[PDB]
Amino acid sequence: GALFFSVSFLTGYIPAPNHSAILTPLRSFMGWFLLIFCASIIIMGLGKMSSAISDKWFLSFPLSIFVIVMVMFLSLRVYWEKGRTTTVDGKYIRTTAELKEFLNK
Amino acid sequence: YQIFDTEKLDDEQVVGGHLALLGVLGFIMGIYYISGIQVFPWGAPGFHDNWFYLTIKPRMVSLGIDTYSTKTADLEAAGARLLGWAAFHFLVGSVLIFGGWRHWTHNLTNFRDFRFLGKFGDVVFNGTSAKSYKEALGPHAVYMSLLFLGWGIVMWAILGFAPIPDFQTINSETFMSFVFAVIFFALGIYWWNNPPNAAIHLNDDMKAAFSVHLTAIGYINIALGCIAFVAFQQPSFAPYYKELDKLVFYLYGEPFNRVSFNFVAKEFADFPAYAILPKSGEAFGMARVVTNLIVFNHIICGVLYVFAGVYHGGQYLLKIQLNGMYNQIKSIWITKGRDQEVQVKILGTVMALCFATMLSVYAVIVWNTICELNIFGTNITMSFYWLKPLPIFQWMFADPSINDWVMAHVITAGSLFSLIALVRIAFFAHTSPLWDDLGLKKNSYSFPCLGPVYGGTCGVSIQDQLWFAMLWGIKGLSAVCWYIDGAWIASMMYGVPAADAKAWDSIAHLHHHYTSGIFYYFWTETVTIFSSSHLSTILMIGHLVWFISFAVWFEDRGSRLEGADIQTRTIRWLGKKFLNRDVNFRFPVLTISDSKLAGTFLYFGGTFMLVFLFLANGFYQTNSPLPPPV
Amino acid sequence: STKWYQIFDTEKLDDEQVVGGHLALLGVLGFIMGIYYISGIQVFPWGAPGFHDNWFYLTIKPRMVSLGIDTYSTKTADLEAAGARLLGWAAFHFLVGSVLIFGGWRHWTHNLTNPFTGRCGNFRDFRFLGKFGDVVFNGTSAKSYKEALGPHAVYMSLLFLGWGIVMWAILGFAPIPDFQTINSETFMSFVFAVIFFALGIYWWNNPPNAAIHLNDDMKAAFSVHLTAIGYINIALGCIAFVAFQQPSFAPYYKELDKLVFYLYGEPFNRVSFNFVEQAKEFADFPAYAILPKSGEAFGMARVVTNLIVFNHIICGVLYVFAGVYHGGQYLLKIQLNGMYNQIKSIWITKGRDQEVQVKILGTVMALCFATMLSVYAVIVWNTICELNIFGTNITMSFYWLKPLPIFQWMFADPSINDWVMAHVITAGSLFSLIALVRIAFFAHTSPLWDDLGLKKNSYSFPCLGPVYGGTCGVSIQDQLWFAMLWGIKGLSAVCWYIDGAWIASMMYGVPAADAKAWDSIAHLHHHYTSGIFYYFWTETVTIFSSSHLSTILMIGHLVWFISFAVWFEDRGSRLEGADIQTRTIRWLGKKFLNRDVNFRFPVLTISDSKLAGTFLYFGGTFMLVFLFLANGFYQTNSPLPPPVS
Ligand code: BCL
Ligand code: BCL
Ligand code: BCL
Ligand code: BCL
Ligand code: BCL
Ligand code: BCL
Ligand code: G2O
Ligand code: G2O
Ligand code: SF4
Ligand SMILES: [Ca+2]
Ligand SMILES: [Ca+2]
Repeated sequence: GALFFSVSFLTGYIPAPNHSAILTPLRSFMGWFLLIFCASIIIMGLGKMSSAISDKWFLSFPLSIFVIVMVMFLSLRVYWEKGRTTTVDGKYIRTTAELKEFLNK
Repeated sequence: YQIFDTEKLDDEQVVGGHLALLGVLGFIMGIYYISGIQVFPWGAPGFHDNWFYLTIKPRMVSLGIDTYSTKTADLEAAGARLLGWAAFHFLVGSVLIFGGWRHWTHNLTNFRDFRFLGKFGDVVFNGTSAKSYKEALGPHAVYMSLLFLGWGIVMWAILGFAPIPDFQTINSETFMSFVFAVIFFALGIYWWNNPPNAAIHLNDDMKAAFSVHLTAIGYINIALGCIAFVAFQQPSFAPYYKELDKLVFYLYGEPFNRVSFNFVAKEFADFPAYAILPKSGEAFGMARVVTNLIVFNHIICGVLYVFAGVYHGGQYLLKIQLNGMYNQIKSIWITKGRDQEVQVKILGTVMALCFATMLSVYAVIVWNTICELNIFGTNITMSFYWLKPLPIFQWMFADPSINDWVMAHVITAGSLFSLIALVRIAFFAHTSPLWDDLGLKKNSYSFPCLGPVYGGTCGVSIQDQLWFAMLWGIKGLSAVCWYIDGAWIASMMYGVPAADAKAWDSIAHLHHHYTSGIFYYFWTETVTIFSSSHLSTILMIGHLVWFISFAVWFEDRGSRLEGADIQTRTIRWLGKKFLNRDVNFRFPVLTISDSKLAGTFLYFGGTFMLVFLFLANGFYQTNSPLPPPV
Repeated sequence: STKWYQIFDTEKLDDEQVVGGHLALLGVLGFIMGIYYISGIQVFPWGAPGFHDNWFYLTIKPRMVSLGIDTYSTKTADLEAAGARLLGWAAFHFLVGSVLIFGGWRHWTHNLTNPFTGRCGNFRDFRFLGKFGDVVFNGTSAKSYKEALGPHAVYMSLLFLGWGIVMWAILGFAPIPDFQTINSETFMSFVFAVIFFALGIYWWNNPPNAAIHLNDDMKAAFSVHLTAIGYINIALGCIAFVAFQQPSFAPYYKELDKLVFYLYGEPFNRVSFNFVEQAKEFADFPAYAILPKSGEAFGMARVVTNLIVFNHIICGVLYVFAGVYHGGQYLLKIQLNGMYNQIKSIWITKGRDQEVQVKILGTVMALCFATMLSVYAVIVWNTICELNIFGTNITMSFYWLKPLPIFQWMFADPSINDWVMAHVITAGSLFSLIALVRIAFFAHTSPLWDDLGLKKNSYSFPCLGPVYGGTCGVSIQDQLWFAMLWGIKGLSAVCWYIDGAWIASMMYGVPAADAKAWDSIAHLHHHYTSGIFYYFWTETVTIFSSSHLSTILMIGHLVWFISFAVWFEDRGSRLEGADIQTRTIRWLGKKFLNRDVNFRFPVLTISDSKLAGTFLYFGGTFMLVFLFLANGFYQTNSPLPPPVS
């Protein structure tokens, strides 16, 4: 997909506000490459895993999947969504009555 | 389903069938014409409106048979003209059916050598007939010249239109009909002085000629659909179409004037009980609706005709491969696939190019979706919004955007995807490289299984490949429908309530607000469908047909066979219990080839039964773009 | 042909091997439970916020509230106490699961040596404990599953007593016989400990005899226990739906509606293209932060109830189907082995006569056909009447058809909807039972295959060819797939009913007149969310609103229409297409590779194609049904007025 930058230069488009025009085709090509690369990784890894799994893999499969989901939740707190959605004044409004109170405001 | 096989019919049988069918077409044309007369000359209320007649109506407006005028007397005069023309169609169709029966049944008087309009039939064609098809191309062209000349003289004499050659009026149709009569006459006289040379359709040729002509007609129908979509959008055709937006239409199955339960109350005043409620044409965009119906009908009919032409050509190819005629065809249309190495090259190239472009466009679509829903923290600035048709290609599209790019790439990918199966039909009809490697050849146009071997061998036959071609072209036809109904095919959820879903209009600065993304289009069309009971019934019936197709689609016929044996035993036992020795009613389970036939029939039938609802709910595309979400 | 889904097959495993596998699974499950408990920490004991309300934890939550853990408190100190208890119990689960995984590995290796005392413990002979085993059993179950039921019930009694003790000491719930309050589950745990100890000692002194399973327990006992526990799971789902709707559970479930949740993937406050964090919708919350979703509008109580109930229900139905399939596999094994004629028990001898099989399957088919035709005619007639086609108003519909007053006790608002729900459940049960009976009886030879001289010689053979124009999918595996597809309808009915939908008609609530007048003529205080077809339109509002649910929607749909490719009769077409693909990839030769491309494009076997097709079909269908149950309850207790007075 080395030609994406060229066609971006040849197309007449207005970039998104306050976003670099140079990196936009880079972003889109990175997304396309990521999608194709992750699909290929999934296909190849599962093709190799079908043949690599055995009775000696009994110690690996459950625990490895556990590790995957463990770091998945850890990422859910680490990089993806951090916090309890604290209110800017500082709160964790859990009671719906407070939600009506701030719908009044 | 093979009762009208070409090998069973002679040429005169084909002539008779075609004549009977043209007569019945005239009869149903009269049926539609009398089904569209808004107010009778009697003065009584007439037929409300039909999608048949709403499709036909712009043509009658162009021809002056029917008018869009707002005067009751004008509509009565239009109905009188409609009834007169319907009676003419009825009578001429009756005559055509009479000829069809006199030709299907060989009772006349010389079909091998005859005279056609002998007074000048000795001037043209030397007072003799067209012995063979190559000699028949000439007289066929001259007959079409006579048809064009007849249209011209009828338009001038009965419809009273001028021969003015300016291409912004029906007088253009008159002038060009005369010009086409002249051109067809020239082509026919040349062909009579020199018959063509494509010998493959001059031997036993019914299936071969039928296949090639059906493919040509299918491509002609696709071209006609594109041409009609462009022209019906042109301002010159606007007087005959855009007035559909300016008129109201009362269609069957619309929400009736809702009655009460203690009624001798009604919803709307002065409109009687159970009365079809009025609809404004501006809300439906009835001009776009009608052109969508016509164009998509032509497009799907062309696609199906191409697929069936390829299938019948594959049938003929298998026939000439079985009796050894394949290896002695001097026509280039066989020499380019006889080597069986160019076949592999062609199919592999088509598969690879289809794979590349389809993977590219699918990746673009899913990335647009991901940037839409902010999955994995992707903003809308990460999408393919820079990606547009080039200015060189921009003249093809109005309001150029990623939508048009994805539409073009998707339709090309779908064409190539169906072409994969079409080429498989075209080349591997008797010999396939795998089946040459396996040592097993094929001998029937419908051999479904050939047993579970090398993992299984389902669906190798020509007929099964036709079914697969139709299945894969369903996606291309859906793309066509969704583009002509205004759906945003570039992404999956556009205009949906979510983050950065409206933002497209603020990002691409579009002058046309498209309806919805792929998955939000169903919702935004069913919001209008569910009002109509008729469209709802079509919706449910289409889904019913679709899922009943799966009982014969899946690899389950044997399970159905043993279950039918069990059902037969149960029925026999019970009918012998409560009734005396009644033994009958074996449960019939369709064979696997017939199972695929029925499955494709139901699948296509339902799917496009529902696509009709997509194309008939309304356009519902606004010119005002969505605001930024900010 | 040993595939990657046959390496863990029981035929290759011993009793100790499966013991080790079960213990490894229990430990891994404990580790996963620790993950979930950590995921439920709303405020970290460090003094910081917590995790964003995973569906896993949102399901786990009310049960934790039943215990001393996980207070329904907006007060930060008490919520920190909740987090502390959750984290501590998660660490305890982690430790116990680690020890369980260690024991599972020891039993997988058949290496049972105690580090403190260098002795080897024989699996066939041992004492359960130093003195307790000699007190109760004086030995070990003699390697026979029937003799183990006693000790197994004794161990279950021990576990019940331990649960009572844990509730008494750590969780502080004193057993009292008041069954409305929480502090009776421990009293009933003690009662069950007594009852199951009695049953265990009785079964140890008097082992029940069903000699079919003992020989090849690995499949026969597996099938029987799996079907039994599938029905147990269905019963647990029903009991859960009834109880979670009771006022006794209300302090632990209705309060879930009172409190709001910040879910992962729930829509965030949307910033503009130019947000100078040095324009933002909902500025009070921080940028790209999850907007609260109110439980009262979301119906979180019934959403969690539905998730639990349908999880257990579908797991039970799948377990029933798998039990029938594995029993069919065992029956095929003994049919090829000649042991089918030698079983000598009622569970086989009754089905040994093919005419009895014919009678049973014919009765099931007749009942299924009659009930299905009746209920389907009712549904389509209601749809016709409400859409008014053929000139029929809803007065001609089946609104009069209520459940019988004697049978009305088990419904909230008696209506045609409950009637159709019950009839559809019975019809779908019999519909799947047709294929389950086919697996049970026709594992080797159907009466057709008795008349036509063929016999099924494998559990995963594709077919028998195009002979007789059929033979597709007569393998017990393929009958299982058909049973699963047939029970998809029943599971869908279950989900739509528990979520709230008008199953008696198709388009209920559409802008048509008599569709809206259904409630007016039916006299219902409950307004069902919508009809069968209108259910999607009404319940996809939230699914579209939430980006995460839309992502699941797309992925499930992709999975389904990829299942389509392997479900159809196209394997040979795909094989020749793959050969063409291989030939063009070899045509990458002379594209300047100089590398022999030894990559044959693979195409799945039909026995594998149906496997993948069913797995993806079920997976997409119920990945989407998860969104059905996660859209919300959205049932308002307000009857609809007639459109026209
Ligand atoms: C022969 C079958 C039936 C019949 C069935 C139909 C059907 C079906 C339809 C009509 C329609 C019409 N018919 Mg009629 N009709 C018949 C007999 C007649 C007679 C008569 C002399 O008795 C008349 C005056 C008419 C008149 C009319 C018009 C009111 C109307 C529009 C015609 C027009 O566009 O034609 C223009 C005429 C021509 C261009 C003549 C040449 C035809 C060309 C060759 C057709 C193929 C073109 C395509 C591009 C492929 C070319 C491929 C190769 C390159 C050559 N029909 C008989 C009874 N009638 C149409 C309709 O109602 O529109 C809404 C319509 O589609
Ligand atoms: C112009 C574009 C096509 C073309 C269009 C058609 C179409 C379209 C049909 C045929 C049909 C036939 N074609 Mg042709 N035909 C072409 C060129 C050829 C050539 C040739 C090149 O010389 C040959 C040898 C043939 C050969 C044949 C025969 C196999 C058959 C006529 C026999 C008969 O009994 O049919 C008569 C058979 C019918 C009466 C049954 C099928 C039609 C329907 C079911 C009935 C018509 C009424 C209709 C449903 C009423 C409308 C109701 C409203 C929708 C509410 N075609 C080109 C390639 N031909 C017909 C046939 O059935 O093929 C199998 C047919 O339908
Ligand atoms: C353009 C004119 C016609 C056409 C005319 C014919 C004729 C005539 C015959 C067939 C026949 C067949 N047709 Mg065809 N066919 C067309 C469209 C198609 C399409 C399609 C693109 O979807 C398909 C899949 C088929 C399928 C088939 C097969 C069943 C069969 C050919 C087998 C083989 O060995 O071919 C090998 C051939 C090829 C690989 C292509 C050959 C192309 C020739 C050499 C022309 C030059 C190509 C060049 C790029 C064009 C430049 C433009 C110039 C102006 C010429 N047709 C169009 C509509 N077809 C044969 C049969 O038996 O019919 C029953 C037959 O005799
Ligand atoms: C309700 C309790 C159920 C039950 C629930 C489960 C569950 C749940 C699991 C097993 C597992 C196994 N069970 Mg069991 N099983 C029951 C009754 C039995 C009986 C019997 C009474 O005769 C026997 C002999 C077995 C035998 C077995 C083996 C096939 C396997 C463990 C040994 C091994 O080391 O695996 C070698 C391999 C491993 C231990 C791990 C391999 C990797 C992963 C974890 C396998 C997951 C498969 C699948 C996704 C499980 C999904 C459940 C669904 C979500 C509903 N089960 C009871 C009635 N059993 C596991 C197994 O492997 O299933 C195929 C498994 O998943
Ligand atoms: C067992 C495998 C895993 C594990 C996985 C799970 C799972 C999975 C769950 C818990 C949950 C619980 N775990 Mg734990 N947990 C383990 C180890 C432990 C140990 C321990 C010292 O071993 C303890 C004290 C606990 C403590 C607890 C509680 C905090 C909590 C509720 C228990 C309860 O209601 O049981 C009830 C006890 C009984 C019914 C009696 C004992 C079991 C009897 C003998 C077996 C039959 C009943 C069976 C469970 C249900 C079948 C009913 C049919 C009608 C037959 N875990 C190991 C590491 N833990 C629950 C949760 O968090 O809820 C939200 C939960 O569902
Ligand atoms: C009731 C307790 C258990 C049960 C316990 C067993 C036992 C024990 C055995 C089987 C075995 C089998 N099980 Mg079972 N099984 C149950 C539920 C089912 C269901 C179901 C969906 O209801 C199905 C389809 C199956 C399927 C099967 C077959 C694979 C196989 C029997 C074949 C045969 O010839 O049967 C012939 C048919 C019968 C004998 C039917 C009649 C049943 C009883 C004996 C008679 C009285 C019941 C009466 C008819 C119904 C009304 C009263 C009831 C109390 C409700 N199980 C429940 C969960 N199953 C056997 C096998 O080999 O496993 C691998 C085996 O060893
Ligand atoms: C509503 C649509 C459907 C039916 C109607 C039906 C009828 C039926 N089928 Mg089916 N089926 C699917 C849908 C329907 N299958 C799908 C979408 C799949 C994809 C996986 C599928 C798959 C398999 C496999 C693999 C096997 C079968 C059988 C088997 C039966 C045998 C006896 C039986 O089940 O009695 C129980 C009786 C019923 C199942 C039918 C009662 C009528 C009802 C009220 C709905 C009426 C629908 C419609 C109005 C009728 C037509 C009139 C008008 C519209 C022109 C049997 C009556 C097989 C056997 O013969 O043995 C069981 C077998 O092996 N299937
Ligand atoms: C997303 C859905 C689908 C594909 C992806 C696909 C891929 C594919 N198939 Mg398919 N298929 C259906 C859906 C899909 N079939 C349905 C619903 C039916 C029911 C009728 C069906 C049936 C048949 C028959 C009967 C035959 C085939 C073939 C054939 C190909 C050979 C080369 C080609 O056509 O490339 C053109 C196709 C591609 C560009 C596909 C690769 C990227 C893609 C753009 C989208 C990427 C989606 C992604 C891979 C999913 C997960 C990503 C990640 C998690 C790993 C070939 C690449 C056969 C042959 O080998 O020759 C054509 C053959 O005989 N089919
Ligand atoms: S179509 Fe059916 S019988 Fe034929 S090979 Fe496929 S599964 Fe076997
Ligand atoms: Ca529309
Ligand atoms: Ca819902």
